This record gives sequence, C-alpha cells and structure tokens, in this order.
Amino acid sequence: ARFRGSNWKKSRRLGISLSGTGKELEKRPYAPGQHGPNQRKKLSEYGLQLREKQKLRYLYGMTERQFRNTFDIAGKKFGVHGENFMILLASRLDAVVYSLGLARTRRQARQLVNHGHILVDGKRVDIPSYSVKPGQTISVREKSQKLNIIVESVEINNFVPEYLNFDADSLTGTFVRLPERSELPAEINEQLIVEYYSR
Amino acid sequence: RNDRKVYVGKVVSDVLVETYKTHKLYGKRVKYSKKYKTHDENNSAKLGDIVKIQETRPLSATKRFRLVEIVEES
Amino acid sequence: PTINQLVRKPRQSKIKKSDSPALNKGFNSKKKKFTDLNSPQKRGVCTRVGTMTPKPNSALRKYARVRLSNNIEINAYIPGIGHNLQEHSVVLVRGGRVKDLPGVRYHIVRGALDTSGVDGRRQGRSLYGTKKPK
Amino acid sequence: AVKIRLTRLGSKRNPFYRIVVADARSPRDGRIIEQIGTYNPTSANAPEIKVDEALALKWLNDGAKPTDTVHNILSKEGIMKKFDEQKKA
RNA sequence: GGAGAGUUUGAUCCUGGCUCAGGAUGAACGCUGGCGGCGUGCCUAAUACAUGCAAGUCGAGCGAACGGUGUUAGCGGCGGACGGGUGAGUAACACGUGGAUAACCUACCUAUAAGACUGGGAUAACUUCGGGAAACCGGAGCUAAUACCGGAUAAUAUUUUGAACCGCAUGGUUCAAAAGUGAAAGACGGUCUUGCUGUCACUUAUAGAUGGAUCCGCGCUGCAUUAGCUAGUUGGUAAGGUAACGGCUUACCAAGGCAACGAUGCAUAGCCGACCUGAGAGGGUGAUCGGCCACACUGGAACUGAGACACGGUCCAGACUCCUACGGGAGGCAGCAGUAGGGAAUCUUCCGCAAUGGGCGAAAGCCUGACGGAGCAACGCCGCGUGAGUGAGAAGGUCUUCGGAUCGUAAAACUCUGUUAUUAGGGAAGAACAUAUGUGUAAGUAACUGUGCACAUCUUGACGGUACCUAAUCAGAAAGCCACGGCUAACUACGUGCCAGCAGCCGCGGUAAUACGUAGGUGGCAAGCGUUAUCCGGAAUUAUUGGGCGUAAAGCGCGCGUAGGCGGUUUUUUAAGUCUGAUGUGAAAGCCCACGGCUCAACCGUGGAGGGUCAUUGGAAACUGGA
Ligand SMILES: [K+]
Ligand SMILES: [K+]
Ligand SMILES: [Mg+2]
Ligand SMILES: [Mg+2]
Ligand SMILES: [Mg+2]
Ligand SMILES: [Mg+2]
Ligand SMILES: [Mg+2]
Ligand SMILES: [Mg+2]
Ligand SMILES: [Mg+2]
Ligand SMILES: [Mg+2]
Ligand SMILES: [Mg+2]
Ligand SMILES: [Mg+2]
Ligand SMILES: [Mg+2]
Ligand SMILES: [Mg+2]
Ligand SMILES: [Mg+2]
Ligand SMILES: [Mg+2]
Ligand SMILES: [Mg+2]
Ligand SMILES: [Mg+2]
Ligand SMILES: [Mg+2]
Ligand SMILES: [Mg+2]
Ligand SMILES: [Mg+2]
Ligand SMILES: [Mg+2]
Ligand SMILES: [Mg+2]
Ligand SMILES: [Mg+2]
Ligand SMILES: [Mg+2]
Ligand SMILES: [Mg+2]
Ligand SMILES: [Mg+2]
Ligand SMILES: [Mg+2]
Ligand SMILES: [Mg+2]
Ligand SMILES: [Mg+2]
Ligand SMILES: [Mg+2]
Ligand SMILES: [Mg+2]
Ligand SMILES: [Mg+2]
Ligand SMILES: [Mg+2]
Repeated sequence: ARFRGSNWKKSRRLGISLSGTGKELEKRPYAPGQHGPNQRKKLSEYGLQLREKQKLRYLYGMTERQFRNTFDIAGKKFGVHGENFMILLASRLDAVVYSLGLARTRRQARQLVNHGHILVDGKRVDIPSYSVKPGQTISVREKSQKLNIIVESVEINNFVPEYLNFDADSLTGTFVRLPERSELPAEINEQLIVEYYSR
Repeated sequence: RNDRKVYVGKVVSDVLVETYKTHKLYGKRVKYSKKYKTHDENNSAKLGDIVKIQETRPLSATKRFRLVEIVEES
Repeated sequence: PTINQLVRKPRQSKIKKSDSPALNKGFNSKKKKFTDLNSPQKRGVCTRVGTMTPKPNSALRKYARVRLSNNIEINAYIPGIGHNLQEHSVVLVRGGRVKDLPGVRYHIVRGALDTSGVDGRRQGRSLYGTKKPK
Repeated sequence: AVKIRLTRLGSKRNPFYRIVVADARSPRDGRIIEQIGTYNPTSANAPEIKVDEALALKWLNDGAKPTDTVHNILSKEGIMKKFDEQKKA
C-alpha cells in the first residue's frame, strides 16, 4: 500500500481495531513499544483531536497529504463538514471494493484496484482514491473473475451496507446512494477532526 | 453630439473648483480644491465672481477651459 | 485620537528589523556599492577560528571569524563536536544566533564547502553534514 | 489586416482553439478584437465547432479574412455559403 | 466566518515587549531518493561576450549571366516599426478607471464609383582598364522594367462669392459656383477579331474596419532633520511649425504661474489584471500568463517609410573589443542556445516547421530559436508504488523488580498479485487542409478561360514506434528524514561529569541528564524530511472595523488667537453628500460555483457569479451641505 508497517501496532496505539474485527486489541489493548504495559497519563486536548485524525487516516490507509485534501474537498459541499468528510472516505474505490466483499482486508482491496483487477462502469480503474458516485457499477476484470483471493472473500457473505448492492454470482456491485453517518464507523468522533483542522 | 465637462467655481485670479475627497480608510469627507486656468475672452469676470466653465481643446500651456457664464458677481 | 486627527496624521506601524542583517546585503564589485537581496546563506572565508566563553553557562564554544562575500565581518558558531576549520577556510554561513554567546549571530553550515561533517554522528546527521553510514 | 484565426489554449499535447478576430500583428495568444467561437480538433467523436454565425458574417463583410483552417471551419458550418450568397444578392 | 501558549513575582492581578504553534516561495543548503502527469527554472552583473542559428520572399515586375526546362548575383516590390528580449530610466496623463477631439493620422484588408491616355531619359547588373592586405574604391562604355521623370484627362481637396440650417465658444453639415491645382502599369491567361475579355496588380474619391496620436476628471511610495520653486517661466498678439491643439518655437508686450490641499529637491519604484496572506478590514509581492509603457553598449541626430527617430538599419561622438601588409578596416546576445564572471542559486551550443500564428508569393512553396516538441533539475503540485492473505509469541537487539517485557504477525513458513520493472507483439488522436482533378451552382461574359461558393478524389507527423493495449517472468531492483522535559504527538538504558556539547523560548550539563552523544523503543511525516532566508497571520502590538494617556509609555507650564474641524430650534427651497432604479463600461486568463474531458487527481475546457471611491441619466427628500 503506502504504509506497509504493522497494522497490529497501529491499532493498539490508536485504540481502534483497524481490521474491523478486534483480533489486534486481543491480548494487549495497550500502546506498542517498551512503555506499553506501563500506563501513561491522560491525553491533552491536542492529543485527543490528533488521535481521532489518525484513527480515520489509518483505517482508510491514506497519507496525510491525501487525507487533508479530501477534507478540503468535503468542506465545500452543503451540509455538516465532518459528516461529508466521512461520506467521501467511504466512497473511495479502495473502500467500496472492501465493503462489497471482494477482499478480506482493506489492504487486499487496495492491491486489487492498484493491480488493475477492478472495473468501474465497465472500464478499468487503477486508482485506489477514485471517488465512486451513486449509480456506478464495480466489477472484476474477465481475466480475474476466478482468482482465489476474490473467490474466498465472496463466499464469506458479510453485512454489505445498505447504501451498496452486490451480486455475488455476477461479481458485480452497485453504488446505490450516498451513505449516512449511521452506516459509517461510529468509533470516530469526527467533530474532533474538524476541530483539529481549525487549529 | 457629446458632452464636455462643466464646473462651477470662484475666480481666484483675474477658477477654484473646491470638491470633496472621501478618505480611503476613515470615510470622512475632506475638502480639496483645484485651480482651473480658463479663457475669459474679453476679460469680463473679476475676482470673487462665481462662474461656470466648460472643457475645451488646449488653448495655451495650461488653459483647457472656457468661461461660459458668470453666476454670482464679485 | 479623533477621526480628524487620524485624517491629518494617519497611523504608522513599527518597522520590523532583521535578525541576520549580514545575509540580506550583496556587493557589486564593479560599482563598489551595497545591494539588498535577502540571501538564505552566504559564502565566506575564515579569518580567525578559536573559542569563546559563554555568558550561567560555562564552556569553550568554538567559532570562526568570517569575511562574507559582501565584505562584511561576522562571528559564526561552529556546531557539532569536532571541526576541520582554520584560517583561510572557505565556509558557508547561515542565519541563527547562538544564545549565551554575545556577538555571534550566524552559524556555519556543516558539510558545505570546506567544512566537514561531524565525525561519528548517527542521529540528526543532516543537521551536521554527515553522510549515511554503511 | 484583420484576421479570423485560431488562438491556442489547452495544455501540452492537448490543444484547444478559440476562434478570434484579431489584428494580424497581434501575438497569437495576445490581444484580440472579438471571439466568435471555439474549435477542438482532438475531441472524441466530432471536432466540436461552436461558431457564432451572426458575428462571423459581420466581420467577413467588414473585410476580415480567415486563415486556412478557419476558412474550413466556417465552410463546415455553412457560413461561407451564406457570405457568398449575401454578397451577390 | 474569528482557538492559543511560554516568559517579569516568594506568590498575585495588571501593563508591556519578546518567543512559539499556521500559510507561502523563482528559493538555497544538509541527509536521502522509485515512477508518471502537469507546470516552473539567472531574483545577483541593464556585467563582458567565443561559435551557430533568431527575416526573408517574389522569375506570373525586369535585364543579364551560368547551366540544361533550371539556377546565380543584380535592379524593382512588399516585409524587415510584427513576432522575440529586458525592466535600466521614469513619481509622469507612465499606468488604472472614466470621458473628449467641432484640434487628429492610418500601409496591407473590404465595399462603392470613376479611370488607367501619351512621351522621355537614366542606371545597377554586365564588359573593359586600373587602384588597394583587406574593407572596398575609381575610369570607360552597355541596358531593362510594375524603377524614375515630363505632358494630357479626373476634384469631394484649395481660394473667393455667398446662402440655408444647426452646435458646445472657436465653429459644424449641406447647397452652390467660378478660379487655379493633383494620377495611374503591367504580368500571366482565354477567345481570337488583334478587338474584346478573366485573375492579380495600378490611380483617384468616399465610407467601413484596423492600428496609432493628443487632451481632460479621479486614483499613484517615503523624507519637512527637504520651504520656497519657476523667467519660455505664466498670459497675450503675430509669425513659424506639426497629422493635430498648444510656449511647440521665435519676436515683441504684460508680470504672472506653482506651494503647507506639500510646491520644489533628494531617495526609491516600470504600472495594472493578477499573486500570497488574512474571518474581514487590511498587510505584502509584481517571477510565470495577458494589457500598457520604456529601453536595445553610452549620448546626440536624421534618412526611408503608412508607420521608426528603428534590438539583429544609417550618420556622428565616446568607452571597449578584434583584423591590419599601418594606409586602413570591423563589432554590439536585455533573440535562442552557449561561455566567462558575479553569486547561496537557476537548464541543451537539441528536433521540426507536422499543428497554431506571422512575412513574401497567383500558387506550389520558401522563411520563421514565434511556436510545437524533446533534453536536464524532487523546484512545486497531483497521482501510484516500494507488496497482499494466513501466520503463536522462534532466534537476535534492547530493557528488566532475571518472573519477564518489548521490537512483534513483525520474521520465517504456506499461498496470492504484477500497479511498477524486464522481454516481446500490436499501436491512436493530435491532419485541418492547400494545390491539383473532376462535376454542380452564383455573378459576370457576346462566349470562354478564370473568380466566389458546394461536393467528391489526392498528399502531409517533429514528437515517435511516444501514449496506450496485449502476453510472459519475478517479491524479486524501489525508505528515508526529523523529533520524543514543557509549549508539542512520542521514554528508557549506557557514556559524559558546568566538560564535551544542546538551545525558538523557558533553559539543559558541575557523578543516578526522559534536554548533551550513542543505542533500543516510540511519534510525526514520507519520495521526501529537516535548516536557513523572506512575507502575511497569530499581534486588538498603529486599534476605521478594533487601544490608550491620575499612579504602568502618554495632557503642551499657561493664555490669546489664524487656518481647519465641529456646531442650538423651526419653516420654505435646493439637490453637492445620502438613498433608489436605467444604460454603458470594469478584456481574456485567474479566484469562487456548476458542468464536461483527462482511468482518478493535478490539469484542461465550457457556462455563470464577483470585483468601481466609474461614468451618464430618471426619481426620493429625513439627515449633512448650499440659499
Ligand atoms: K521565578
Ligand atoms: K508553420
Ligand atoms: Mg479528426
Ligand atoms: Mg515537465
Ligand atoms: Mg534579470
Ligand atoms: Mg552586455
Ligand atoms: Mg534572384
Ligand atoms: Mg494600394
Ligand atoms: Mg512606380
Ligand atoms: Mg529601477
Ligand atoms: Mg486579524
Ligand atoms: Mg518620410
Ligand atoms: Mg530592426
Ligand atoms: Mg543582438
Ligand atoms: Mg543567449
Ligand atoms: Mg561562482
Ligand atoms: Mg501557415
Ligand atoms: Mg534561416
Ligand atoms: Mg535538493
Ligand atoms: Mg505529550
Ligand atoms: Mg540535537
Ligand atoms: Mg547517566
Ligand atoms: Mg528538550
Ligand atoms: Mg538526546
Ligand atoms: Mg506525493
Ligand atoms: Mg509576522
Ligand atoms: Mg503579526
Ligand atoms: Mg495597549
Ligand atoms: Mg484624555
Ligand atoms: Mg514613574
Ligand atoms: Mg507615566
Ligand atoms: Mg496642565
Ligand atoms: Mg515642563
Ligand atoms: Mg486532470
């Protein structure tokens, strides 16, 4: 991807399961490194807004420059800024491919898009940051409809969100409509991230 | 045809056309005046008279206006 | 003041002064005149290297006397542990005054021109002109 | 003389042209008299000609002369035919 | 659409400065470095420049020469006043914005009309005789033209007679109606009748379009520790002069003109759209793109021309450089590259006229360092990588209250992928044309050729075998930088012992340092990360928005009084301010919104919005101003 380090270490430090399951904060729900077991003090006001930003950023696996650019894009549309930001992140072709169920992990959904296994509205899209619009159709390229990564992920039929429609036999998905804040991760207090970019 | 600029002022030598320049920052109107050397033909007007002037082609090194009408006698 | 006083005598902001005046001047040799250019660094020649004692602090702080390319004399601090400088050395000088050393307003750039990098440095090497080991 | 010609816009390897009326001595991308259309030779299917027919005939009747490419553009929009028909009639 | 924090004390609340957290750049430097797209790249010496290229073209204007229908030098026409560079000078009608010219000029282009008659004499080329190292210069003859010059015809142009009507004073638009006065050219074709006629070219007149010129209102940096400036100066008359008005110039007459509303002098500066910052009000900048101006080694002129007082023209003076055979000659990169120098610092002595634009040409075409591309540089922005899934606590490092903890699902192991990479196969768009060739039609013709218009056929790509696409092979080539006491996210060990060193501030180090150096771990970023410089912010720290003056900085020692600022009640009036519509204008690009094309995004394009203290014009009348 971009960051190729331990996602277990990042989930323990941030106090949020990045895999979405909870196996990382399983035995050691404390920060990595030498001073992990030793319990540190409270977090400052800056340290709380910053930790919220890193929660979102490392979940969607983006660099800070791209992350801040998406925030500015989201701040131009009518509505609540922080919620528009969460909606825009969920519309990434990176995250749509994972939310549909074509990959086990969010990092696997990135390599599929990056390596050109995915089509959008019938044409190849190689860009993980591609911003899928409602009504679009995401499918798998013909030479890759029988690959073990895609096959194994599809048979574990997880909760495909209600703003998405997938057809497992067709290996094809539909971006029905824009998500709502309730359909998006609730462990992120996005009001802190808006404050973080105000200072 | 077309219109030539007209001013009204007082003779200061035988024309002063005092106007206001609003301050750019503070908004207060400040009086300022500019002397318009004008052509009187037969030396008709005198000091302190309030006169009307109209713009013309250059008549000398500094004269660009002609005295058309006398408004208030000295 | 009153609005009329402000119209008669408008506000005037304080003029800011530069902390590194020797960097913001050039010299035209042909016209024998001084320019104003805002350079980030200046080349110079070491006139006298040596040491100086600090103002609570106590040490022997290494420095050099430098004649810059604009014919201005300055005192520049030599950061890091050991240096290879002496008289007639060609050095690059940047801004940044060193506290506790009165009259030293500039720094010598380690690893530029004749100044060597700090020997044995392994952390923050780019601040001391040291190449990556191995 | 006065010309009806193409000024280049767009980016590298992606040219877009505005159709302008300009003095011959004016620099290609500089001062113009009046824009009368656009021209996109790299478009997907059709070259996307967008000429203002009433403006083009006013300048043609005023002595403005097209360049070779602008003459082909105006011809493809029938402006040259209407110019010739209105001149004789 | 607006965030604070540290620091004066034993402690406090104020006042007040300082410092820090943000954004930005034509950046530079240090360490590091994979790719693609788009952009940007001498800010310093308007320093000096080796070498090549940056303006030619026309044989359908003309003679000759040399070659076998071609070409060369020359005459002639048009171009060389554009395009390109630079910001030295300039504080000024230079520029921005709004107007005026009844004081203006305008090649090429378009339209209309009337014409294009008749003669003549040169001269370069060339031949020959010389002179000079050269650059080049003389003598003798020779010759053409769409070159030049006479004469004829042509008036709307000039003078005088007046007249009508109109304007904003000078005046202007017609009506005449007499007197003078002013042109031109052929080339290549068709038909043939040597007459007519097509295209291009030529003359005159009038319009249009284009470009240029002048004037005026308002707007334009500091210094008063710059207060006097001017004597063609200010006005008049006359003459001269100019495209044009005018002290523009001169002669004579008068003593005016400018200035505390800042004249003048000194210094600095090209100006604007825009750009950066800011919640805004403001503050800061003018590199890149576009408009305007100015300049072309320095200074002064003029010639040709529609246009220049002319970057790659002339003349002169000067500084400098170069050749000389010492008589004499030559040159001007602030065009594109490039060199030297200066500097912290800024690129190839590249490819092509295929596209767009420009000059010349009937055209084919030629020329075009404009331009379109390629090359170099992480300089910036945007995008994508450097693997993915599963994987229980291996070794090794570090710490240990020697139980363990941590690096760490990290590694290995098992599978999976090929964006990229390598090898191979295919391979766009960007190209529109013009010419020519056919038909058709329009005008014109006596008719044709031709001309305009339409359709059909033909040729043409620098980039470039590039973008892109397809197949195979391999996790194999592809992570660094800064920080971790507080501000401020992230701590332990060892070494050192007020040393060595660190430091933006508080300050840290004098034997148990989370601040020095290293190590492990962690945090922040990531093909970048830090440092320095500079600008705005934080800074309400110049306070109009938005501060103060008893004791913190700050009320002149106190009168009188000039300019200026401000000013009680009512009625009528006005309409400068104020308010409210209309019209015009505020280019394009940019910013913001919307949509479209780039796989996305940058970016590109299209349609809107915004931005004036703008002008002109119609209303209102409470307030300020005028009566
Ligand atoms: K204290
Ligand atoms: K060309
Ligand atoms: Mg095409
Ligand atoms: Mg590029
Ligand atoms: Mg320069
Ligand atoms: Mg020079
Ligand atoms: Mg010839
Ligand atoms: Mg002509
Ligand atoms: Mg002639
Ligand atoms: Mg200057
Ligand atoms: Mg503010
Ligand atoms: Mg002349
Ligand atoms: Mg020239
Ligand atoms: Mg030159
Ligand atoms: Mg050059
Ligand atoms: Mg150097
Ligand atoms: Mg062309
Ligand atoms: Mg050439
Ligand atoms: Mg670098
Ligand atoms: Mg902390
Ligand atoms: Mg350090
Ligand atoms: Mg110790
Ligand atoms: Mg510290
Ligand atoms: Mg340390
Ligand atoms: Mg990036
Ligand atoms: Mg500041
Ligand atoms: Mg500030
Ligand atoms: Mg105060
Ligand atoms: Mg008081
Ligand atoms: Mg006191
Ligand atoms: Mg006091
Ligand atoms: Mg007192
Ligand atoms: Mg006293
Ligand atoms: Mg794009």
